[PDB]
Amino acid sequence: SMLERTINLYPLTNYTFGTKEPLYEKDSSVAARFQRMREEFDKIGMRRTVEGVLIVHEHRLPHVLLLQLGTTFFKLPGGELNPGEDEVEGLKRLMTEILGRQDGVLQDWVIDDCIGNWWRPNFEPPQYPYIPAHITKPKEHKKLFLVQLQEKALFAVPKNYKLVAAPLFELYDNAPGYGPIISSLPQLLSRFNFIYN
Amino acid sequence: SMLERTINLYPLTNYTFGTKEPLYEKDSSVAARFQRMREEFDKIGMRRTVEGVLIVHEHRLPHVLLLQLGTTFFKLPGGELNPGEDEVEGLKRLMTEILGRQDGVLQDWVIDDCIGNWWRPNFEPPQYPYIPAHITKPKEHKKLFLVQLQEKALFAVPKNYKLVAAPLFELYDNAPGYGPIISSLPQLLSRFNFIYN
Ligand SMILES: C[C@H](O)CNC(=O)Nc1ccccc1
Ligand SMILES: C[C@H](O)CNC(=O)Nc1ccccc1
Ligand SMILES: [Zn+2]
Ligand SMILES: [Zn+2]
Ligand SMILES: [Zn+2]
Ligand SMILES: [Zn+2]
Repeated sequence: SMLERTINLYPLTNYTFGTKEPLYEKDSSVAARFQRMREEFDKIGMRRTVEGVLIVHEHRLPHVLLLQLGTTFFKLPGGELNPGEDEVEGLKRLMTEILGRQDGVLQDWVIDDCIGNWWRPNFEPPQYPYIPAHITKPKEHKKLFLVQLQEKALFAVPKNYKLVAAPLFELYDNAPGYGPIISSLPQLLSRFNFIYN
Repeated sequence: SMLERTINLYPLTNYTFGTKEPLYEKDSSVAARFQRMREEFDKIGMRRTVEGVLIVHEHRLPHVLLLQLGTTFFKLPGGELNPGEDEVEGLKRLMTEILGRQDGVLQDWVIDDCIGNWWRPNFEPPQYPYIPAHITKPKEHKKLFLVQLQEKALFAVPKNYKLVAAPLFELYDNAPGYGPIISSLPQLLSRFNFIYN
């Protein structure tokens, strides 16, 4: 009766947050976002996205690292796989492009746990933790992974974003503030045995 | 990049649901429930509860088995551990007392996965997927486990309950209908690779 995965957490003060050039969005609006999703679905099929959950603590209270675009939406680090790209190699690539260092030193990403799956049935905002009834051609499939951090690290944050550490209580039942994926992180993280180092 | 746990599901028509004598609640009201929780906290400390998630399919659509008390609340099979009782042996004991057969043949319970943890800070209904800030003496700790079923089985259901198979879409965003633990099962089950046998 020890069936929980054990995960090491380190203090937020163990991590250094530097800066680098802006990293711009591929779409300038919601309307362009859904147009490009339609164009690529017709050429290569369902969009495959991957996202990483990176956890720290302060004073033994766990916090998720989020990327805030100016003072607008909160995002997990991640993005779109290429056709035939492995999911885990692809999340490591995407996290190096977002938070990798100006001095070109390699981060050691450790990814060993899936923490969920979401499906977008139409070219519209709604997403579900299952394929809904009657839907045979979903337009996007997102996969979330727990990213185990090293004891210490330097991350370079694009100048147009803020890295923020959110406590779980702030996420919980806050879909209006964070949306349905980030707001359900407390439930999805409850199964881990965290060590507060 | 295959990090998901694989789980076999079988058709609901593979399972037989017989009947047996009523199984009565330990508390006759909400008021007696919170009185007994107070009395036992003073004698043996925090309540330790365990619950099982039992999954089937029909026509390749997953469903969770719930126990309905008359036409009132929906419950997971489970209940209260004794002082010093192992969590996994204790859930197997409790599920045999609820759904074990009138003819006294042994069910083969397989329990290999934790799917979450909830904490009750006071002698009151609110529960969280974390220990809230400032709380040092939580009054209850619930642990949920995924119960892998065999290809076929007979379950005896107490005459005062109905066994019902709920599709995930019915649970999703339905805390008013099911409460915060059962309503978040779709998110907590999204990480599994189900095989529809
Ligand atoms: C929310 C998206 O669908 C997937 N995640 C991302 O695109 N994440 C991201 C991208 C650029 C900078 C910072 C973060
Ligand atoms: C909801 C409770 O705190 C824990 N679970 C149960 O007590 N489950 C249960 C008990 C008796 C019959 C049927 C189901
Ligand atoms: Zn401290
Ligand atoms: Zn898919
Ligand atoms: Zn069928
Ligand atoms: Zn506890």
